[PDB]
Amino acid sequence: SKAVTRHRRVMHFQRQKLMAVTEYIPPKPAIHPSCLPGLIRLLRREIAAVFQDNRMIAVCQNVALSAEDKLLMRHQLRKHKILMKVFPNQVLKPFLEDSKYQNLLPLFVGHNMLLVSEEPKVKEMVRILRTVPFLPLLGGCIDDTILSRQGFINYSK
Amino acid sequence: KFTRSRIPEKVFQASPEDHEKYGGDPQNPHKLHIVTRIKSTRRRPYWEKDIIKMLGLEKAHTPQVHKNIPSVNAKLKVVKHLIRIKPLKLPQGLPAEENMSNTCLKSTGELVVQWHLKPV
Amino acid sequence: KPKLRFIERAPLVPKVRREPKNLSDIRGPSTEATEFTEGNFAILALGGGYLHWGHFEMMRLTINRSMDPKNMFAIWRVPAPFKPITRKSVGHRMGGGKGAIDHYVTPVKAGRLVVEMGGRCEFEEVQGFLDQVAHKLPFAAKAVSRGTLEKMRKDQEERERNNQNPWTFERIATANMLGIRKVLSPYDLTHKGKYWGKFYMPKRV
RNA sequence: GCCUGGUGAUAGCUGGUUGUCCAAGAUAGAAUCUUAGUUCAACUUUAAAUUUGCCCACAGAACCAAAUCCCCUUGUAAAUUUAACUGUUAGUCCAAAGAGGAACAGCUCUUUGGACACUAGGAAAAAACCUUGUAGAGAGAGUAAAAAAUUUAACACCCAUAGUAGGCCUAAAAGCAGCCACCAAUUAAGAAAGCGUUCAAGCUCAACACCUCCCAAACAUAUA
RNA sequence: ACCUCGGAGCAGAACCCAACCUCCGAGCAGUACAUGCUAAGACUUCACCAGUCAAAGCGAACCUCAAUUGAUCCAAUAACUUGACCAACGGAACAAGUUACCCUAGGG
Ligand SMILES: [Mg+2]
Ligand SMILES: [Mg+2]
Ligand SMILES: [Mg+2]
Ligand SMILES: [Mg+2]
Ligand SMILES: [Mg+2]
Ligand SMILES: [Mg+2]
Ligand SMILES: [Mg+2]
Ligand SMILES: [Mg+2]
Ligand SMILES: [Mg+2]
Repeated sequence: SKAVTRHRRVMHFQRQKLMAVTEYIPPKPAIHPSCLPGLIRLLRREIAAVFQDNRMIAVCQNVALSAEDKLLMRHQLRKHKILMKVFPNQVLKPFLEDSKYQNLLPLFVGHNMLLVSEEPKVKEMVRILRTVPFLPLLGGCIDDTILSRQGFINYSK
Repeated sequence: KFTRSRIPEKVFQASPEDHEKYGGDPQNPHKLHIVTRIKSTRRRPYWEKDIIKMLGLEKAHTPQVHKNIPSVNAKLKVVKHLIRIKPLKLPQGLPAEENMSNTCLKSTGELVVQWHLKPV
Repeated sequence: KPKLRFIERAPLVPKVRREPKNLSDIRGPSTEATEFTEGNFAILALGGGYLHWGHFEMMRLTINRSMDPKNMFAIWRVPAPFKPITRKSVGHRMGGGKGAIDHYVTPVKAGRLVVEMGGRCEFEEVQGFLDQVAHKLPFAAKAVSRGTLEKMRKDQEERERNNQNPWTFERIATANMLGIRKVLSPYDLTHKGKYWGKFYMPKRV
């Protein structure tokens, strides 16, 4: 058999013993190492500007709609100067403690959309929400005073 | 082709790590080697068979004294895979004519010039 | 011309003198064309072998199929088939000279780059059809970037510096430690035990 | 034809060659009607005479790799010459460098080195691999080589409007028959990466909101 | 298809190294007529045979090429010399086809 073959040629036995003795040994540490120890500021400036803007705020669980249905809700609230805002609560949890909202820290989680306002059409917004047997009103906060949904009935009325 | 193998000189240059490992001093080195054949000349080329005959190592496991001079070291470099080399260390002096008969080369590598058979 | 040009079966000028199959044109690390030259991606050979014409058509055909010429260009690194491999007539008895020239071949050693790629393309784009191509080759090959090439060479340096094994093949072979050049090649003093025949051992330090 | 004689024809071919014990002893070749053989050489053997042999260090050996030659020291004990003759040669295998062949062959041909045609131990058995050589007796001891190790492939849950059925070509080909730009709206979904339709409409993806009959038996735990 | 001789690779660096291995060639021509005579020392195709180189000397002037070839005996010649594709090229002085009728001694 030639020195170059098509199959891996069988080594001489001392060749093979050399190859086994001179194998690579990796280092072993005494302790395993794994067992040892722009858009963000766009949201901060934008939503922080929305904090100082609104006198009244409300919020819902606006995930339970269709696209054209959210277009209808977008137009029926476009009829007012109220604004709706889908934004991550991931950044909104440091937003509240920045804006000194300690009663609003247990408010903003899961799917939610802001209803920031200065003029309450929120009674008529409830009039739009009464025809759909879901999507409840989550509590707001006008001028560092919290609004329960009962408070939305009282203030909205 | 299988040929006679030159070995480069960097192989025979000790490092201070090796002076920490074995018991050697680069200044004031040893005079005499003890060489022992520990491997067969069978299945070895004829030149290695010859060098084993020149150094006087035909019988295995029998120590032989040599000089630590570059000629003898050249022959030892040819058959360094068949032999074992240790420095002949001498705790007491080299033996005088009084102590010539009563010697014994111990296993350690030392050659004691008074070999009683009593315990210390 | 951002495509693979046609590689002919045999050059225009023939080679009238027959050649001995010096298979040491497959053995060992390649010297020619190991690094990139105005390329970004290649098909590195992890082993040696012979390229036929049919291999060259597998690469030209199955690369120029799936290739954006406005985004990607490509260069042959391995030349045209120039080594005349002979075959004797089928079922004829031995002796009577050396057989007539059958077909030409290129030798490719290990560490050779075969086909360079270039242009406005990421590596993950070009992994696919260069892995298909790299599997259709006769030898073990691999699609390699520039950063992946220097990555695995730095890995080989890490292996050569990290190992807690006092005995390497280089220290044993070159010193002739266990009388072991009786079993080794004279090439094993320069291959350093990473090449056996035409193969390549990447895992072996 | 057969018989007797020549005739113990001749046979480079086959077969066979009878006490004991010890010793030394194996692989270049050149010619040849030659390759089933001989002759010379090489190697081998005995006897004799003498003086170096072997290993080798610097220096040194050509232009168009491994090494070798040469070689004082040194380590050794052989070498050359003289006399006299026989015998042996298609060696085989392994490692290496190659050639022919299919980078087949227990295939063919060279080179270097081993081993075998010489012992014993190991590798299942075992010419050629590894360990090991010089011979006897021992119901002592220390060692050498020396026991195959492995077992694999889960994967992001969502979520999708609008300029628009992007222009041109195309019966229309709309992100998806092709060219080109590939901007833009909300907070954000590509003038589109895969199904899909003549074309559509419908489905996913990125991104948004939560994140002939198997073949030792066996055995994972006690300090090398 | 070949049989002798030489060059190159194989066979990289002293010498040597095969193949019905890879490629080139040779079987002469030309010039000179001291291409006279002698002679230390050497090389050598792995033997022998053949081959090569050569200082000094006497005598005179003032070979190129790689191979370029053939033993002994016998002939021819007064002598000096000359004599083979003896190419199967170490050459028998001169001898073809075939045998399922073959035969014998052996080998696979
Ligand atoms: Mg007879
Ligand atoms: Mg005969
Ligand atoms: Mg004997
Ligand atoms: Mg003849
Ligand atoms: Mg014969
Ligand atoms: Mg000398
Ligand atoms: Mg000679
Ligand atoms: Mg003849
Ligand atoms: Mg002849």
